[PDB]
Amino acid sequence: KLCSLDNGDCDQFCHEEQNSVVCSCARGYTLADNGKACIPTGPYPCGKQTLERR
Amino acid sequence: IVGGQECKDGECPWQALLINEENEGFCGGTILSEFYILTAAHCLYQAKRFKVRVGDRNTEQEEGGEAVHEVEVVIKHNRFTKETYDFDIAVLRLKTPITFRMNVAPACLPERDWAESTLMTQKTGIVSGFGRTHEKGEQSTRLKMLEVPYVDRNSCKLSSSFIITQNMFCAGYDTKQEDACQGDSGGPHVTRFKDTYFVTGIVSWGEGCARKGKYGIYTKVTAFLKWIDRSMK
Ligand SMILES: C[N+](C)(C)CCCN1C(=O)[C@@H]2[C@H](C1=O)[C@H](c1cc(-c3ccc(Cl)s3)on1)N1CCC[C@@H]21
Ligand SMILES: [Ca+2]
Ligand code: NA
Repeated sequence: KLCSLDNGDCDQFCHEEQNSVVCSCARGYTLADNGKACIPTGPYPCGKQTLERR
Repeated sequence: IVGGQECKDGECPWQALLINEENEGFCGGTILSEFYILTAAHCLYQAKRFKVRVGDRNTEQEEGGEAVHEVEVVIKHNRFTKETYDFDIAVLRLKTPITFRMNVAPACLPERDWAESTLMTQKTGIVSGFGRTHEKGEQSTRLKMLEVPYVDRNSCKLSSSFIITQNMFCAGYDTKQEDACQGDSGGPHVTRFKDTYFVTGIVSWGEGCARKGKYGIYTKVTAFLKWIDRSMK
């Protein structure tokens, strides 16, 4: 599996290992249990437009 | 910003504005965290003293969500060179923390290798600011954004009267009349990846604005990701 196809299915960072991809996330996010998605830990995570009025 | 469009509500929340001795914007910045702003080192020489405004979209309207923050520490790159604008990067630590809210949120710092393989290889990034709306024009009272294509380094160098170092990259258009401009410098160049925006550049310089055969020149943030992390402690 490769980061060059669909970013290894990672929401954010993808890195290749020998025979796999590993996903990771920016500060303020936690990698989901599925190992792919990045879940914000707060209401103003980095890099997200502020579109939901709180 | 020449061309482009006004930033819609909530769409440019990482934009900061450096304001000189009179509450007037002269450069942009990017919010990195509650305490840190990213800007260009050259902006530090454009005003004796300055403060940082966040949350602003219209400089002639006190909307209510804006805040001004004083600067506690200036961290300039120790290799910044005024003649070439090489190493054109600085971080500001604020005296008081930003409260994230509508129109006020940080942009993400990417991991370097992934930024190089995945962000810098995108077709476009986005640049934003309150700068001039044409080369010899006035600053915009409204925050603008603009999608700018990445421009290959070879074409970048040939086009330029000035050296393009490996701490710089080109973005924008050959002849299409859209670019950043004076007053945008220091502000964000971000690249979208699955609805998350990552810092990829700092608006640095150009020869005029939106000139035929010239591009916008940006500080290459991937070269400085380790430097930024150290500067933020
Ligand atoms: C760094 N060096 C190699 C010496 C080139 C400096 C060019 N310089 C100048 O000579 C200044 C300033 C500006 O960059 C400004 C300017 C241009 C821009 C940008 C255009 C595209 C950008 Cl991306 S930033 O931001 N400020 N220009 C418009 C009015 C004056 C002139
Ligand atoms: Ca305002
Ligand atoms: Na051009």
